[PDB]
Formats: sequence, structure tokens, C-alpha cells
Amino acid sequence: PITGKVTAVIGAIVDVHFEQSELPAILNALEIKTPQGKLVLEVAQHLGENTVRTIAMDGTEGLVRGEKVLDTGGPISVPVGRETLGRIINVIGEPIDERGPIKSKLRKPIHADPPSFAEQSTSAEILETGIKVVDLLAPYARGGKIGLFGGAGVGKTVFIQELINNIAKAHGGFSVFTGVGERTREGNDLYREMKETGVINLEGESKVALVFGQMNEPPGARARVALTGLTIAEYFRDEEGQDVLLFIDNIFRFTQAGSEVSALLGRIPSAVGYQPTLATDMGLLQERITTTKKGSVTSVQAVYVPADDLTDPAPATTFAHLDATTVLSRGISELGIYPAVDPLDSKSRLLDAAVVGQEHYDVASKVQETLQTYKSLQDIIAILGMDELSEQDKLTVERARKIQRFLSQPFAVAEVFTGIPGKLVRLKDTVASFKAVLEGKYDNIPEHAFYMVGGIEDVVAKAEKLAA
Amino acid sequence: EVSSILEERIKGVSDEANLNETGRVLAVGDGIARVFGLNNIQAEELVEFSSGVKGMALNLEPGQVGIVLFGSDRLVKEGELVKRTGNIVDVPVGPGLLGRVVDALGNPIDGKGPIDAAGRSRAQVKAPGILPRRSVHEPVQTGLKAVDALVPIGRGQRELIIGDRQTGKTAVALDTILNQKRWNNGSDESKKLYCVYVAVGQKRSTVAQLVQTLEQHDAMKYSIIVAATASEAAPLQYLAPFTAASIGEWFRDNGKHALIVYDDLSKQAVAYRQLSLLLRRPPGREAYPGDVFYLHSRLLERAAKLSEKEGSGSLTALPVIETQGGDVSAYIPTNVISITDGQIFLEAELFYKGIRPAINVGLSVSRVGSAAQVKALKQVAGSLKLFLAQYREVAAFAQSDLDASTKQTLVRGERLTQLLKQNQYSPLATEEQVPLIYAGVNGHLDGIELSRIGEFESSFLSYLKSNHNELLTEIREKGELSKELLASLKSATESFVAT
Amino acid sequence: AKSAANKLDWAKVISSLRITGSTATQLSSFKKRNDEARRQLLELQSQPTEVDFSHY
Amino acid sequence: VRYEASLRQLEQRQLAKSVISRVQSELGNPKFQEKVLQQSISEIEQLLSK
Repeated sequence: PITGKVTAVIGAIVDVHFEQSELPAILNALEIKTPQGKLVLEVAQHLGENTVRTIAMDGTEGLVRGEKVLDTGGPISVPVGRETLGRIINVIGEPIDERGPIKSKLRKPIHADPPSFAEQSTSAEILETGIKVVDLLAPYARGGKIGLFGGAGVGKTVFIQELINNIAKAHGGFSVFTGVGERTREGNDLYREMKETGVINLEGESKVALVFGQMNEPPGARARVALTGLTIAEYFRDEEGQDVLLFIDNIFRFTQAGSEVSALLGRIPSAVGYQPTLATDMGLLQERITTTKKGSVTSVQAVYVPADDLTDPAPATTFAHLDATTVLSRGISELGIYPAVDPLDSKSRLLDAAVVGQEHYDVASKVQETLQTYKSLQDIIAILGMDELSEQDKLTVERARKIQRFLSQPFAVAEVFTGIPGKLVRLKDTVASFKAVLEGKYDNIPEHAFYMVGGIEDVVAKAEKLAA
Repeated sequence: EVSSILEERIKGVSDEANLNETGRVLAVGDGIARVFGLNNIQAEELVEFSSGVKGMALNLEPGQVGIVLFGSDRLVKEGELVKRTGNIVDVPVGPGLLGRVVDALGNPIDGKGPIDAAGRSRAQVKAPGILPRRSVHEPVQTGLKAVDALVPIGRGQRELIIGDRQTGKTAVALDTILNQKRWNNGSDESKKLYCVYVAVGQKRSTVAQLVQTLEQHDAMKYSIIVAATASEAAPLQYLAPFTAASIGEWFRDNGKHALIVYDDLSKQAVAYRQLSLLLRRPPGREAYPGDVFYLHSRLLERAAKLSEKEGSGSLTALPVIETQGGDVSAYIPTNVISITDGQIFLEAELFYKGIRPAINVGLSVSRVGSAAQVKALKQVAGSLKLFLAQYREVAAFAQSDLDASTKQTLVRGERLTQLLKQNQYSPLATEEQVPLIYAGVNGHLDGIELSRIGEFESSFLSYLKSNHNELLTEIREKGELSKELLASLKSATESFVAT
Repeated sequence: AKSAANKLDWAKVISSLRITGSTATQLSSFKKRNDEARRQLLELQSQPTEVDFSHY
Repeated sequence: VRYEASLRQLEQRQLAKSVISRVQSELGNPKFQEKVLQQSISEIEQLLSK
């Protein structure tokens, strides 16, 4: 056997001395018997002569040196199946929703390798979203990273609730929402709402699976929660060919967590207080988001600022890998736009013309252009007077204000919030609707008739009713 | 059954000889296996592990030999044998790597065929002598109206490609790849530049897409994708341009050239940085290695135009840096600026303002390399560079007089600025640059309005390619601007302004 | 079929103008449009019965 | 088609544990004594030719 007694506890960095000629491998999971259960510590270096140096994942309240250790022989393995959907699971894969033990099918290590060069996104293609705004100005792809911007309460919670609904309708797909630096008090509030709104049902099958980052637990476990979720998504992807959505909260706490563990391992943190392994830690996580031969994960990550700037090492490295931005703004949410997306900072580089179609590109560029001309003229027009308008100008004022209102689409999930039963609007209906406003066939139609409506079909009704 | 044939391979290998020197892994950690032993070993020699993880001898110490693991710490553990492989890093070279998507061992990650190759050459090789070179006088055309005017590049010279992230940094280059569709296709060997493209530190999806981009434009078969992936360790993100270069040295020394497309040298510097701070190599200037200077120059000084004392090729060396949000007075791009002559920058301004190529002339300093320009283009690109130096100075007037400054090279300015905007994935041959540009130079786009620029340019190109096909031929194949143009090609231009 | 439904419908509104009452034109118009529109989206989705067994 | 494409890869997986099962079979049978000796006489022959 490979067993060894604990011989140090500097920090939460536990050095365990093993029997002569037998020692673990790096990235192994060690199990330590205690009056607290177990501590699952993950080996990150050998010191040699059958000694190791590990990191902690479960908290450390004090440890008697002379405790027995058991080497499992490989990395910590988290459950997979449709028996884990709708249950909050910690880093080692155990319930923290307190509905007590949960069933499982297979267990699979949280470290897996990027898929082959055969099983890649060799072609960008469009993943349809229930939100018309998304589908125009930054349409979603398959094996894509789409980086959400802004904080929490900025329109954040509703954007996330909608997506979980869309995917399921769209294919029959699932989600796993991971939160890193999720506050334990707030996560309860969210879980209670998610249950009410039908994105967590209490059957064995649900939509979204929840994986949460407990800040009262070590830094190693903040960093590894991300990989715990990635693994459940990947099973669905590999063996049932389901398309999934893996959400992250703070990618800020991913970086903070990861640095603390380097610092603890002695690897020099210089270059703006960030770890040297920054590029590769990302590279591993994000190359496991790809299209294979059956399934394709697709990912919404959230960027949250690290010292009131974006020039710092952690944003830049996140950004490089990105392919779209969706830019939720609190100001825009206060004006009662759902989605809260800022329609001039929503961008995609998969908005080419042979990926998205030649037509979809034309509609979308005019939409940007119309609002861009509108906002700039309005600056000095407001002040000087709105009787200083030209014939050219007031066609633009007309088109822009009517488009802006039209952006507000209730969602089924935010039915309570917005006040209207939700809509879902798909790739055909985004082009057709926004196209018509451009040819000004719906400029004889009030603005209270573009409020809380979806694509072209829906808005026919409103024009009649306003008058009635 | 596939298994019998595979099982059978493993059986042939079963009977192994004496290990030349046997290290033992004392400990492992920092990605640096601390391998005891290997008493007599060459410095930085490649090694393999009996695990099947290869590394090489990065630290050489009196009683110990640190190995940089290329492979993982998962599969390495203490005790394990570390077999002398005996070679210092060498690379498979010559053709057979064409159509191939490859890594730093020069082995395929497309998975198409085996790499077969005619011989191997060292990955560290040093620069050619002073006299075994000659100056450049041979045009890198790139297929760009704009960039071939401002600074076309010498065949053999390093010139910094810089400019911001995704500003058409990945995009604009496929134009150059498609330019070899004119030249590398053709039997003449001083027009062969094999398309030694690289992907240091780019994600698997991006790389995956990139291959089929080159298959779609069908330049792929004469190109290479000397890739590296941001998921896996520093030695790949280190050895990949050197690998690429050795490929280029083979062609280069045979009289064929390599078009060597060094993307992304910023990843390499980051890998370098990272490996310093991993292995406790002390944080230099701005916490970036001390020797990242020596790393970029060691690679880029390889580049020359050879005379005829070593062959006739060249290493057409394109040091692509991709800047993270500007900051060009950082240590990595200041060093690179000095190591290179002139420069090329594309802008987060212009590109997202909807003018692409996004170039600014100031941040693209003309120096040595526009002497390699062929006459016809040079005659009107010289004029252009002045007129745009004016457009700049004339734009920057607010600290109108209605004169030669404030209207004329405002107009001629705006006009040529719009003319130059190019939708990508198009080669433009050398006779489809100058007659257009020439028209702005005589101010025959001054009648033309900011719409009509391409209606002009395109209807002019059609009217040219019906009645002046011979003149187009003389412009690209004499490479000259001749008296017969200064008549009929100018007469063409003048006739076409109205009609 | 459908095209007749919508053109005569919109026409009768500008006719209600020539008289008095025109406020239950708006309910007549809404009803007829809506269910025409419900059958129209089904008709364009249309595919006859199908599964493949010689392409797979 | 999704399972059929899984099934190609899957075939190697079913076979793999079968290789493993034969190793356990080897180490239980006196293939454990006798083949360990076979290597040994090849090793003598190899070591001699140096």
C-alpha cells in the first residue's frame, strides 16, 4: 500500500511522508481520516524520498501530525448522468443543497484533456437563442466563448435565466451554471427562484445543474469548481450528443484562486500580482469548449473587473480567447430594457457573411448604423431644438426610437418581472423583423406597439390594438 | 483487425538495447523533473522517459540534470528512468511537411499520413556570415494595394508586424498566403516561397478553422501550420519558430525561399516570462525575462537574403507581434523594434471604424525594404506617401484657408483613403494596384465622389482588362512604368473619369 | 385564400369611416387575421410523413 | 448515427479491459514465473553482445 503519515502543515499545504519506494503521482487525490470526515487534498509537487506537497480542497481547522493517509491513485472524480440535474454539488461532487445523498451513474476525473484535433469546431455555425437582440448583434456559435460584461444586478440575473430555457426548447439540452466566489447567502436566494421558475424542477431531470464556489473553503477548490462543472457537460456532450451551456460567474475569482495556490507553491507572483501560469490555466479550460462528433458545449463567462480597469493581466488573457462580447448595462436595465444589452457594445467576430449569411450581415450593419447616427445627432439636437431636424435626420429619429423599444422582449422566466408572458424569437424572425423597420413599413406603428414584443409575427397584433 | 497490426508493432519494439546513460527522476515539480545522474550528457540534448514523456536537458548541474518536461507531471513520477536519446533537438526538414499541420517535433496533429522527410537539421542554428549575404532587391508582394505601396518587404528581411488584437491581425495575412497563388505556383524558384505559416499559442478551434480556411482558398497544399496550443506547456511555445526556421533554412539553402509567417511571438514571450517565474529565473525588465531579447534576435538574425555562396533563397521573415491593447513602450515590443527595421501596424481605431486594412503611416515607418519595390508601383507610392503625409497634416489643422493644404490633399486624401479599403481574402496582382493608386496621384479621383471610388475603380479595371490587357502585362511583367503608359494608361484614366 | 382575407379586411376599415361605428371593426379584423396567421405558419412548416432507411 | 459513431471508438474500449483481464490472468498463472525467466535469458544474450 501507499500510505504515509502527515509530517507538516505549513499553511493548508500538507506534506505527507510515504513508505519506502511508493509515493503518489502529481494531480492525485489523497484522503485523510479525521474527526471531520475526510480532507481531499490534491498533490501538486513531489518533494521526493517518498514525500509529497499537496493543496487543500476541504477546509483545515487543525490537523494532528501522525494521521494516516490513503492514495486513491488518480484525480478526484465527480458524478455524471441525468441524476445530478437540479442539485447543488461541491468540488468533490457531494451535495451541498442538503437534499441528502444523490444517485449517480458513472464518475469521471475532473482533469480531462482537450479533445483531439479531429473532434473540433472546424466550422463556425449559429446556435439559435430565444433573444432576437443576441441573434442580431452578437449571434451565438457552437464551441464558442461569448464574454458577458458588467456585474450582478445590471440585468445579469434575467439574461442568465432566459438562456437555460432556450437551449432546452432548441434541442433538449441542459446547462450547468457555475459560480466562483458565489456568496453562500445569495446562492440560496437564486436556488429558491430557479426552483420556482422551472429551470430547476425537483425531478431527476431538470435543465440547469448548479455547481458553487464556497469562499469559506480553500483557494484550490475555487479554481477546481470550474472543472467539476465542465465534466458534467462533457458527458452529455460525448455520450448523448446534447448541447449544453456552461455559465461562469466571476472569472475574477478563478484568477484570484489560482494565484493564491501558486503563491503557496512558491512560484513567483510578479506582473501585477497574477500568476505566471495564467495563459495555460485558461488554455485548458477553454479548449475543452468545442464541437465533437455528437455534442457541442457553448459557454457564457462573465468578466468582472480586477482593480477598476481592463488593462490588467487577468482581463487581457480572458479576452484573447474570446470571440463575442455581450455587454449588459445597468443604466439600460433602469430604462426597462430586457435584455439590458448595450446595442453598440454587443459584438461578434463570427458576424462575417458566410457564417451568418450575406442577408443577416446586411440587416445587422444597418441596425448598428441607425442607432449610431441617432445617438450622435441627439446630443446637440436636444439642446438646440428638435425643430432643427432635416428630412434625412427625422427618418433616422423615427427608425431608431422604434427599434429601441422593440428590443424589449419579455421572457417567460421574467414573466413576473416584465409583466407580460415571454416570447421566443429565432434566427428567421430576428432578420425579418429588424429588416422591416429599415424599409420603414413599420414607422406608421407606435412605440407602445414595439414595447414587449418579439419578431415580425407578434408585432402585427399591437398596431391594431393601440388604435383600439 | 486493427488491434493485431498494432499489437504486432509493440512486439517488434519488445527487445531493447543498453541505455547510453540512465538518469533517475529524484523529484519532479515546477514542470522541471529534477533528474539525478546523466553524468556525461550533451547540453540541452533531448531525452525520453521510459514512461513515454520526452523532455530535454534545460538545466545542467554537477550532480543533477534538470529536465524540462514537454509532457506532463501526471505521467512522470519519482524513480523513473530517463533514457539518453542522444540527439540535440533537430527537426525533420524539406518537403513532405507541405499540406501538414504540425507541432514543434514536426510531427502531424492533422493526422494525415506519416511525416516523411528528407533528413533532419538542428533547431538551434546560428546566423549566416556578413559576406555570404546581399541586399534585397526582390519584392515581397502581399496582395494589398495599401501595404505594397507604403512598405513592401524585402525578400530576406525582418520587419516588425505589430498593431493591435484582432484588428485583422489573423485575417489580413491570408492575403499574403493567396499572393503565393500568383508566385509559388509557377516553376521559377525565386518566385517560390513555401508557405511556412505558424500558430504559436492559438486555441484548437481557431487552429481547426484556420486549416480549412487555407483549403477553401486552396493555398493549403503548399503551406504548413507550425502550430502550438495555449493548453499545453512552454517548450512547444518556444521551439516552434526555430522548427519553422530550420524548415525555412532547408528551402533557403536550396535556392527556394520560405514565406515564414511567425504568429504569435507575444505568446512566446509570455511563455518565456512564465517559465522564468516557474523555475525562479529572476524577474528582469518589467518582470519579463532578461534573455527574451536574445530569444527574439537569435531567431530573426537567421533571416537574410543569401548571395550565391550558400544558395539563392531567403527567409522572408514576418515577426508577428500581437499587442494586448497597445503599449508599445513595453520591453517586449521596444526590443523587437530595434531588432527589426521598419514596421506595419493595424488599428483598433480604423478596423472597427470600418476601414480595413487599418494601417496608420506614422506607426509604419518606411526605411530599408521599399527599395525591393518594383518600379511601376514605387513611382506612384512615393507620391502617395507624401500626399498622405499631407492628408495627415491637413486632417490635423484646427490649430480652412481653402488652399493646397486644406482642400486639395483633404479631397485626394479622403479619396485614396476610401480607395484602399479592401475586403479581404483577395490577392491583388501588381498591375491592379498602381493604375488605381496612379489615378489618385493625378487626382483623377477628385471628380469621383466618396461613394463612386470603387464604381470608378472596378469599371476602370474592366475597361482596362479589355483594351489595355497588354499594358497591364507590361506594368506587372516589365515591373515598370514606361512612356507608353504615360500616354495610353494616363489617357485611359482621363477618358474613364466621366464615362 | 389567405390574401383575400387580409386585403378585404383592411379595406372595410376605411369604409367604416364613411358611416358611424368603426370600433368593432377592430375586433372583427383582429380575429380573422390571427387564426389565418396560425394556420399560415403551420402550412409553411409542412412536411409529409418521412423517415429514411436507405440514406442511413 | 450518434451511437453508431460512438460505437466505433467504443469497440476499442470494450477490447481494452479484455487486455487488462489477460494481464490479471498472466500474473495468476505461472506465466508470472516462466516468462520473467524468458526475458532473463534474452537479457543475458543482449548484455553479452555489447
